[PDB]
Amino acid sequence: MDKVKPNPPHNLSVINSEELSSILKLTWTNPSIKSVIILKYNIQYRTKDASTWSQIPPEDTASTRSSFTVQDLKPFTEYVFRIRCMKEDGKGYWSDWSEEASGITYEDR
Repeated sequence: MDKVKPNPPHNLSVINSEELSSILKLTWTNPSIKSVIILKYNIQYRTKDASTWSQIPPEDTASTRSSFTVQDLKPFTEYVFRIRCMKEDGKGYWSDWSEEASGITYEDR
């Protein structure tokens, strides 16, 4: 009745590794697909107060991931992530965004 799209890489969480005020582990749940077919992901990051978005390029996230330990984040400040997935090639008629996930890099002191 509508379109064709490889379903959101949903359940996007920013779970922090206890003490690590430099790192958030961004975890998500791939469409449904199992132990084959390469999925390519656009994970864009930035600070809570930024106008436009930065990037985690589809390199790590160029073959079906479901998790990524994001490193080099400013302490105590909220860094926010936005992801969607396409199936192998460039033909990918995008799945409507997984969601926004917003993570605070604990405290420096």
